[PDB]
Amino acid sequence: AGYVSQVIGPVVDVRFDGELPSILSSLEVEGHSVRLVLEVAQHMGDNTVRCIAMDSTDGLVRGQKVVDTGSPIKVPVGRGTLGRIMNVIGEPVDEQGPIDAADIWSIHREAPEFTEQSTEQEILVTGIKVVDLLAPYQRGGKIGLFGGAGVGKTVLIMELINNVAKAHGGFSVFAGVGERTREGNDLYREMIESGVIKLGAERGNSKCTLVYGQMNEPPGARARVALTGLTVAEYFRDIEGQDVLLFVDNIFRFTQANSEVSALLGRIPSAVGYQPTLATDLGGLQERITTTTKGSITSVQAVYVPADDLTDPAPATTFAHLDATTVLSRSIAELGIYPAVDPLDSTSRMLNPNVIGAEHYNVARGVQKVLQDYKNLQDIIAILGMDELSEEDKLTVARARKIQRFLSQPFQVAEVFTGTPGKYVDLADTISGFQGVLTGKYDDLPEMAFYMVGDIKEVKEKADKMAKDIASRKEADNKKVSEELKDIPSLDKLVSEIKEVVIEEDDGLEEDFKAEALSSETVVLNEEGKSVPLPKKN
Amino acid sequence: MRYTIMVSATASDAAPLQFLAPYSGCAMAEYFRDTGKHGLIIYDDLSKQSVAYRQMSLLLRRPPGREAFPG
Amino acid sequence: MRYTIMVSATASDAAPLQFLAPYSGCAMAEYFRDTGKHGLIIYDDLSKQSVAYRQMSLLLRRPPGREAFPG
Amino acid sequence: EHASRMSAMENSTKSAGEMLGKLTLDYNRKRQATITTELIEIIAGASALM
Repeated sequence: AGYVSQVIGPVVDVRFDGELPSILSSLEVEGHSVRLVLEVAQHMGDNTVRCIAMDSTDGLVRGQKVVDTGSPIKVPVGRGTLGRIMNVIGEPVDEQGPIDAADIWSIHREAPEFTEQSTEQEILVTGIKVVDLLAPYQRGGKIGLFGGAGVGKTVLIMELINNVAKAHGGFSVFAGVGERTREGNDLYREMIESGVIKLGAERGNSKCTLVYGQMNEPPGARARVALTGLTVAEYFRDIEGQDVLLFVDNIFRFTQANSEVSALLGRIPSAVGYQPTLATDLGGLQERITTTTKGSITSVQAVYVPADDLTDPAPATTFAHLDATTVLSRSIAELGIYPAVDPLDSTSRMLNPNVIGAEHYNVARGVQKVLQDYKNLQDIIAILGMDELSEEDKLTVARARKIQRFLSQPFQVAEVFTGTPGKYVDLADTISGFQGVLTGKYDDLPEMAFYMVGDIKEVKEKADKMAKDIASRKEADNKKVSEELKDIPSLDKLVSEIKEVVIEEDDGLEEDFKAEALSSETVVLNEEGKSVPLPKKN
Repeated sequence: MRYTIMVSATASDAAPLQFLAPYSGCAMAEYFRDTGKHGLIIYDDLSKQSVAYRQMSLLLRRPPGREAFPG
Repeated sequence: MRYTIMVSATASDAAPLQFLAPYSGCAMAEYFRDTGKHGLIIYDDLSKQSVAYRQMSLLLRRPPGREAFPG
Repeated sequence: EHASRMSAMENSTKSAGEMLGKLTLDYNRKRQATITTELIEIIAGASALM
């Protein structure tokens, strides 16, 4: 009912002789290589709408028919999306059939209004000790994850998915906003490997819906894929009544994508370079993540800080919405502590005694003060000597050295390659455990007693095994037989056991090759449209 | 809340509503100023009303000045 | 050169050719990717391809963003 | 003397870290203002043609 009038990059003008589609409505370009969905951005006047494409616009002709769907982009939602991968417009890209839709929901939505909000401000127990104690998660809050590579971020993602599905019975959505396809495939196969995504007939027992808008997609597709993950999460909140987890992977890439679609629609950029609507384009996403009266959505958003500058407007606008940070550190991970949460740079708004109580608040502030007190004398130990200062200073060294161990915890999705069984730790057990180490009831137990264990009745069994291990050492000796002729042969024997592989100097490359003949003449279309040589006169 | 009016244009709301909400609350508190009573008004994050007004101005294509603000 | 293709859009070439040289070289190397073999593509000075694309887009009067670049 | 110098260069790195942090914050302000002012120049140049 409408036809393409302008194609300028990813930005398509469509003309409607009848009535116009609404802003944010979805339009299908009828007749194309792939499914080309446009989203109406503005009404330009003269019966033209201005749209932003969700796929490539190369191959688009002015006058191509465009069908208005009468609604915004509509995605399949429900339990049938679990363990599937969707793109922004709802198509399955995991190549495992269609998506069993419970409903087909519009991705564009107003935030849950004032009467629906929760005034309670309670804590989301996650089963991770360092996360539950020092930087708790608000049920319905937004949590910034300052991880990276090699700090065990993906294991923490899959464990929040696992522990929230195990404890509270809620499902998870992962919105891969603008992620590389190698990283997205790595996370997919690592979720299949860890059992939070199951393929085939066991597909219903998956805990996670992946919504992937990749980095090679146009800016309109990366700018809207977080809303698709939000819609999948809002179905579980509003219909299933669950405590959902949403993972917006790199909220900065959401910001950068919306900045690109604001630049492409010809809007004047605001401060440093961002979209003029940066606070509202971010708040439109973040205000739909809340606690309703039905359930909640808790959002764990990875935050990239642009030039290591926290006063840049994209992290300064994001940090207004965040309720907790969990900074994952490389220096924590190079002490073998997993999860690699920095126990001192992670913050939470939920850490005050009016929401968690004075018991939990004072235990957390004591633990944080003890680790801080150890932290600002390590330039006094390494300079002047280990046993140089007082015994009370070395008492805080030993207590913080064993609390710094005690924050580590074995993870249930990590047991398929580490062997050590993962241990969910409850909140009251975490409080009662760290209070005991803080007063000094465990000053006699070793420092390796507090390592990769669930709660306080496991550090005792760890030390019990370590002191049964004293009596298991006199069972044998240590020796290495046959100093020069156990299995170490002559080097000619070692080169005469390696097998020669086949190398050929015909490299081939003509295996299933067409070998068309390319014309050197330039071939154009005449006015009838047939392939004709160039008319040889200017 | 027996004595408080609570005007809210939250982060999801349109930037015209966030630009206008301190003026709405000021008109509500000027009722108490104008009839002899005393009012207290708290504009929480007037730095966000300025950002909403900057959004409105750059979407109206007015020339940005310092930091991008309309002048 | 028994294994190397060279795709060379030099400085005297037009800006659309410098824009399209990495895409054309990637199309030549995707032959080896797609038919089982292994490729190594080297886009030397993707900075200059970026400058050429910025040239074409400012001359087509697309709206400029940061430093002059398109969206 | 050596221990007094060890305590004197302890305060010097403290001072050269707090001065560095102030200077890094002010550099971040100048970086943001540079990008904004060059962008406003480019937009004003383009809007005077279209």
